[PDB]
Amino acid sequence: SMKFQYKEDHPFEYRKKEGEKIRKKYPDRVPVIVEKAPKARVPDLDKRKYLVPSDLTVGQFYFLIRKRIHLRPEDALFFFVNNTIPPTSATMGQLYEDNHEEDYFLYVAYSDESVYGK
Amino acid sequence: ANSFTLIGE
Repeated sequence: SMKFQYKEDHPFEYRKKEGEKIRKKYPDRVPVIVEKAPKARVPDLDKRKYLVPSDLTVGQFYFLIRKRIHLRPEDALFFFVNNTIPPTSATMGQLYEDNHEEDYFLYVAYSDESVYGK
Repeated sequence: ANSFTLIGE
């Protein structure tokens, strides 16, 4: 029951063409949409559409997103993919292949809460 | 790639 607003701004056919094309142009990268979860009490990131090395781990990706967001040091942040916090040691390539949608994008939500949408 | 943001390199 994940709701990514990005899917409302671009038609599916447009997204799928872009996802397939960017994967063909940069096979060592994965395209990722990173969006604040419903109800999250965190700011939005400056950017939503990312291109990520496939061998980067989830923990490294978290480091870089947690660094970029406008939070104080004490503030909490959690990621969700398909309603589930991803494993720190997984690669972004694995996470992408396991979870990308039919448009060839991976969708990651983030929240201050440990359960998506709370 | 123009509309994408590279992160993690």
